[PDB]
Amino acid sequence: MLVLVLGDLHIPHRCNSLPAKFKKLLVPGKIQHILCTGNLCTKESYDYLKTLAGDVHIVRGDFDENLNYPEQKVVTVGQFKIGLIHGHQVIPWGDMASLALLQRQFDVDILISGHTHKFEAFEHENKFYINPGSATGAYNALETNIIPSFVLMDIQASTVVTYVYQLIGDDVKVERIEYKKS
Amino acid sequence: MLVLVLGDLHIPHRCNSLPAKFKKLLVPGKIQHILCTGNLCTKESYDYLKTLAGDVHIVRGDFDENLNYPEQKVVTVGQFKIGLIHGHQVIPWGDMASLALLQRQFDVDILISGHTHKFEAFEHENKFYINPGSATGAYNALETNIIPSFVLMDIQASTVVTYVYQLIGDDVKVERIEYKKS
Amino acid sequence: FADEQSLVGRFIHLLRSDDPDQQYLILNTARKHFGAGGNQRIRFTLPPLVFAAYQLAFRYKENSQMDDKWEKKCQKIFSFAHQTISALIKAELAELPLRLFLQGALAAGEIGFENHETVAYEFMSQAFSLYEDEISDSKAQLAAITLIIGTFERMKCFSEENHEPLRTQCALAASKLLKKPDQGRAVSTCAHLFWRVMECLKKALKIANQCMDPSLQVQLFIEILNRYIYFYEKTIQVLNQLIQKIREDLPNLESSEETEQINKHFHNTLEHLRSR
Amino acid sequence: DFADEQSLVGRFIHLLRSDDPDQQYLILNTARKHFGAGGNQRIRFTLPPLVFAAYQLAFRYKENSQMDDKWEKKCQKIFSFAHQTISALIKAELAELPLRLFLQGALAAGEIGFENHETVAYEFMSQAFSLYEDEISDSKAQLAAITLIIGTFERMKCFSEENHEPLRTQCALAASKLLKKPDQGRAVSTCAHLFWSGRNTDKNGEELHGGKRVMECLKKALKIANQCMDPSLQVQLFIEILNRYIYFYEKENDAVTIQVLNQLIQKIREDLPNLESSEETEQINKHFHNTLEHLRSR
Repeated sequence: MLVLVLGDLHIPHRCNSLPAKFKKLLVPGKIQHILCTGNLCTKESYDYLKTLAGDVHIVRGDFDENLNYPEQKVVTVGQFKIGLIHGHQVIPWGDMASLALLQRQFDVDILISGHTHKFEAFEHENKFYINPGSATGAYNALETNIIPSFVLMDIQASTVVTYVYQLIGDDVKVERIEYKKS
Repeated sequence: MLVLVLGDLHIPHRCNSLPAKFKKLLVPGKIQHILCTGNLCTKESYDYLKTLAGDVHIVRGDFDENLNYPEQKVVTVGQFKIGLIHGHQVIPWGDMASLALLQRQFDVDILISGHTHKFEAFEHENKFYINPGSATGAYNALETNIIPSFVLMDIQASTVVTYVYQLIGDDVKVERIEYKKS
Repeated sequence: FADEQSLVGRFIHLLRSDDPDQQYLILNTARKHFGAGGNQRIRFTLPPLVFAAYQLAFRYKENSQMDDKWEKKCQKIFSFAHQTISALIKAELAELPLRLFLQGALAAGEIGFENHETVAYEFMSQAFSLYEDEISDSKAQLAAITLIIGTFERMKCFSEENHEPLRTQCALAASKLLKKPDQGRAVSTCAHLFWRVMECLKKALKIANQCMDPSLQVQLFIEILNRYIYFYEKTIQVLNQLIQKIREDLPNLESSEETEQINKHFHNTLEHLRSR
Repeated sequence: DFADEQSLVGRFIHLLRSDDPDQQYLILNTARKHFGAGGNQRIRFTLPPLVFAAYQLAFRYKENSQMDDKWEKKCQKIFSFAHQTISALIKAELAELPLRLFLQGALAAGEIGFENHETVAYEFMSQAFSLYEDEISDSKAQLAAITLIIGTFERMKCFSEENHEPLRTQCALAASKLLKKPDQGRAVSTCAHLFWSGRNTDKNGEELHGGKRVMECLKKALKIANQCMDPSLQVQLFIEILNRYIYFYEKENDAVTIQVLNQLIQKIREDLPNLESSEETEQINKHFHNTLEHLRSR
C-alpha cells in the first residue's frame, strides 16, 4: 500500500502549501490512506487531500479550527497497527525513551509524529519511529533553517520501505533506509 | 483611675504566674479596670484577675482556649479611648509607622500592645504607645533573656502617669516617664 | 473575511516588499483599507498582519546586517504589534492572542531586540493576563499552560533571578487544572522547568495519591517511573522497588486492555529498564 | 476532667526540672505511663506540656550545652520523640494545634543551633504543610494559621536558599488559597515582606535582597484590591496599600516611589470621599488626615 503521510500544513497560518516539485510528485489517486498529524487550520486543507484519496484521517493539532478531531485513535489495515497524534503534547521533543515507552502502552509497532518541523527517524527497540517535519515549510522555534520534505511509504507484509525526498534548497534528495517489522 | 494592664500570662502553657514580689505588689481590690491582651489559655486565669477587680476585659490571643473573645473592641472611660489587641497579627513586631498609622484608622490616643514579650514604650506623633512584655516570663523568639515586669497606670484627666517595676533579676527597678495627652 | 485572510496571506506574499518599511507602510495600507475592517475582519486580517509583522520583524532580522535600526524597528513593530495584538484583545479575543503573545514572547526571544524580554515578560504577564483568569475549561486550561510550560521549557532566556517568578506562576497556573492528572503532568514538567527538583515529583507522587482513577495514577506512576529516569541520569533506590511495585500494583489493578498493554508496556519496559 | 493535668503537669513542669535531663526524660516517660498513659484527650493535656517539657528539655539541653555534650543528639533523640509524640498528638484528633508545636518545634529547631534540626524543621515544615492544608476551611483560622506561618517565615532564618524559596511560595499557595479575597490579599501583602525580608543562611546571615518582585506583589495587592467586591474595604485595602506604600518606601525598599503616594493620597481626596459617610470613612479620613501628619504635611 502506497500511503502518503504528512503533517503541519499551516494553511494559511504559517506557510501556504507544497512546493511545485512536490505536487508534481504527489498526484491525486495514487494514495490509499492519508494521515495528517495536525495544523491544517481550515477545511479545504482536508479537501485538497480528499482529491488525492478517499481515506484521509486527521487528529487535532494546536492551530486547528476544528474541534471534532479526536486526539488519539488506533487504526489498523493489514498487519500494521498505527496511532496518529500531532505532537504538541510532547514535552519536550526528542527523548529517546519517551517514544519507546509510549508505544508499548497501547501495543503498536510503527509511530508517526510531527509538530517538531524537523526530519528525524530511526529504529529503536524493535520499533520504527518517524518524524517527517513540516510539509509546507512552517517555522519551529528549534529549527530556523526549515527544509520541507515529503514521505511516501509502502506496506506489503511486515516489512516497510520508505522514500524521503529531501528538498534541501531546490533539488530533490532521495534517501532510503530499510526496516523490517518483527 | 489606677488600672493594671497585663498580657501573655501563658497559664500554664509557657510559664505559671506572677512572681512573689508581684502578687505582693498586686493586691485585689485596688484596680478599677483590667485589660489582658491574650495568652491566658484557661478560665481561672480570668478568675484570678476577677478577684482583683470587676472590670476585666480580654481579647483573643493565639494560644487561647476561648473562641468567644472579639478581636478588636473600642472602649472609653472618662477622657481616654482605648482599643485592646493581643499582638500576633503584627507582622513583624516593631515598625515605627505601623502603630502611628493604625491608631488614626479608628481615632484613638493610647495604645496597649503585647505578644512581643519585651518592654518598650515611648511617645510618637502625639500618641503614647505601650508594650509591657510578658507578665509571667514567657519566652519569645526575639528575646531569650526574659525579664517579667508589671505596669500599673493612672488616668485622672488628659495626662497619664505610669509606674513600670522592672524585675531585672530579683530586684524591683521602678522606672517612670511622663506623658500628657493632647 | 476567512477567504480574505487567505488572500491576506496573498497580501502578505504578493504585497510584501524587501524594504520592510515600504512593506510596513503598505502594512499600514493593510491597516488602512483592510486593518480598518471591523472586529472579525481584524480578527481575520491582523494576526496574519502580525504574522506579516512577524516576518517583517524577521525581515528586520534579515536586515540584521544591512540595517542598524532593525531592532528598534522590530520594536517599532513590536509595540505596534502588541497594540495590534491588543487590537484583538479589544476584539474579544484573548485565547488566540495568547499564542501570538507566546510567539511575541519568542519574537522578542528569537530576535532579541532592545528591551525585548521585559515586554515579553510583560507579554508573559499578558499571557498571564490572557490565560490565568478567563479559562475555566480544564482542557483549554491544560493545553495552554503546558505549552506555556513548553514555551517556558524553551524560555531559558530568562536569567536565574528572572526565571523563577514565572516558573512559580506557571506552577501557580498548573494548580488551576481542576483534575490532578492534568495538574501532575504539568507539575512533572514543572519539575522539568528547573534546568529542589525531585520533591516536585514527590508532589506529583502526592498528586498520584490524590487521583480518582486507580490505574491512571499507576499510569502516572508509570509516568513517574518514566519521570524518575531523566533528572536522575542527568534518587538512587526508587526504580526497581517501584518496578517491584509494578510487579505489585499492575497485578492488583484491572488486568485490562490498557493494563495488560501496560503489562506489555511493563514487560517491554522491563525490556527497557533492563538497560542492556 | 482531663484538664486537671495542665497545672498538675505544670507543677511537675517545675518538679521535673531538678533532675538530670534523662531521668527528667525517664520520669517524663513514666509520667507518660503513670498519667500520660491516660487517654486521647488526656494526652492532649499532658503531652504538649510534656512537649513543653521537652521544649524545656531541649532548652535544658541548651542549658547543658556545656554541661552535657550529646545534648544536640539528645535534642535529636527527643525531637524525633517530640515529632513522635507530636505524631502521637496527630493521632489525638489534633492537627491544627500541633502545627504550633511543630512550629515551635521548628522555632526550637533553629534557636538551639545544633545539628540536623533544620531539615527536621523542614520536615516539620512538611509537617506544617501536612497539618495545615487539608484540615482547615474556615477563612478566619486559615489566615491566622498561615499568617503565623508567614510570621514564622519572617523568623525562618535557619533555612538556606534551597529551603527558603519553595516555602516562600508554598505558603503563598495557602496565602492565595483563601476563598475570601481580603485576608488572602492581606496574606499576599504579608508575602511582600517575605520577598523583601527573606532570611537565608548562604548570604552570611544577611537577607536575600530580593527587590525585583516586591512592588509587583503590591500591584498584585492592588490586583486583589479589585476582586474583593467590598469597596470601603478595598479603599481600606488601598489605605493598606498606602500603608504599605508608607511601609516599604520608609524602610529602604527602593522599588516604590513618591509619585504613587502623591497619586493615591490624591486619589483619596476622592476615593475616601467615595465612601458612605459613617464611622469608618471619617476615621479613615482622620487616618489619612493624620497620615498627612505622618507625611510631614499636616
